[PDB]
Amino acid sequence: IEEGKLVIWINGDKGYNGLAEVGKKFEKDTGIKVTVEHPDKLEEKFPQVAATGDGPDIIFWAHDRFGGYAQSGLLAEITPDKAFQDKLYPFTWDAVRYNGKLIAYPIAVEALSLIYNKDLLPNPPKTWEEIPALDKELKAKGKSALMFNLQEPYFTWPLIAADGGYAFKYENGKYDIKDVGVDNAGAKAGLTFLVDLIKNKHMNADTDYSIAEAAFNKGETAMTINGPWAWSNIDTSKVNYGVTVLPTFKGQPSKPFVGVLSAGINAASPNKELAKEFLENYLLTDEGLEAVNKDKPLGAVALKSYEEELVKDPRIAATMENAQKGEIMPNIPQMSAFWYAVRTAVINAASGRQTVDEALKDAQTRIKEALAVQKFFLEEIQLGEELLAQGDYEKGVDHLTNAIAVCGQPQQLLQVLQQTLPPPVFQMLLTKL
Amino acid sequence: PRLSRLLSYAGC
Ligand SMILES: OC[C@H]1O[C@H](O[C@H]2[C@H](O)[C@@H](O)[C@@H](O)O[C@@H]2CO)[C@H](O)[C@@H](O)[C@@H]1O
Ligand SMILES: CC(=O)NCC(=O)O
Repeated sequence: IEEGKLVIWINGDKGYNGLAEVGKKFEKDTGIKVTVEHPDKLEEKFPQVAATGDGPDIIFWAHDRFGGYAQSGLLAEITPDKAFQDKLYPFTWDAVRYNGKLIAYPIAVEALSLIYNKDLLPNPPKTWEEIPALDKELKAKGKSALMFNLQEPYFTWPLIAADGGYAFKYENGKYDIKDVGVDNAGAKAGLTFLVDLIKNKHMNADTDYSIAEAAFNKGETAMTINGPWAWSNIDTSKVNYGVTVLPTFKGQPSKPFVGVLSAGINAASPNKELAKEFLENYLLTDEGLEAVNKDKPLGAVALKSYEEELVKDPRIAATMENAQKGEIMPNIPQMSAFWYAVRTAVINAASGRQTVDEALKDAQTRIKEALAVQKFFLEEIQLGEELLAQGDYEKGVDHLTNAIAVCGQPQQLLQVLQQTLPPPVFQMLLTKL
Repeated sequence: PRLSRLLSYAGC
């Protein structure tokens, strides 16, 4: 990473040009060029590159990814004093606190809403159960009721959670990672409803973000499900839209997972002070947030002074009504496993590769299996290393062999062990493999 | 951090 410049990654659905405007203000005032990039799959690319000391100085994503980044040592602990922390809502700081340390700056609170075309649909449905018949009526006029991104489970989650699906059970401030709610009766009921819509040709399994956005913005579908960022392109399209509460399912509110868009500093950045100056003094100001927001709306921002303005917008009132019916995501490392497993279940059930029951059963099994193996691997390395530091060689090596046994490609692990273990002990270990 | 970087969803 280059000293004396800032490189920023943010997702391509957000106001990256507006963020670049903040970057030009920063460059005007300071030495310092700010390059804003929006790589594809940045939330996967970041841990790959930052593990080698490469990547952006600053990473923007929802807070759910950040505990895993911090666990891997990829993020700098951030350094705001009390006066600065008091400028943002306390719950936003909670979202970026991990093992007692703040690991990112909160920017804005994101929740999905139902977005509808008021000319096609002056009174939108209050329930999921109403959607099939509405679709049939719209299909007779060459329209459809609903299109949204089925390829990312973020957009189907509110329906899965409605009647009781959950990721990891909340226990008095902590998440219980042994208590997974992906294959429960409520999760199965909501996904079954979505998959029946598809079976009966009221929705297409292949619909993705850009298909749905184009359909809505061209006046072809009466409804979509999307976040605040999407409102700019609908403005440009001139569709007469409303933003409202998500439909209920079996009388229960849909429960979106709420994201706090957050900015982390790469642990390998040589520009940590410049990143702090940019984030605290340029971005997290009314003017900085306004520049980004004008490009693509942020949602409900973390910065009190600017949020006090935005709450007057009826679209933000709707976003907050949906947020309050949902739950703030965990930031724990296990979120990555959850999302990969549920993504697979949704796609497989929607496509007919699996039944809903089998898809979610398998997702639950995959999450719990991944977490059990990780737990065992880490515990056995620790225990083996601890026993070696005490001179019980035989028992120490036996535990290290158990960890290696549950690692399919142990070359990197063996390189790490070769750096810490005395050579005679590493040699002993090699003979057990 | 060093041991956590050896793991992914896909495996080790
Ligand atoms: O679909 C799983 C996915 O959900 C969330 O990603 C959201 C993100 O929070 C939004 O800001 C916006 O970009 O849309 C994304 C969905 O495509 C989680 O934040 C993410 O970790 C997860 O993989
Ligand atoms: C070294 C340590 O404290 N924990 C293990 C890890 O970081 O991955």
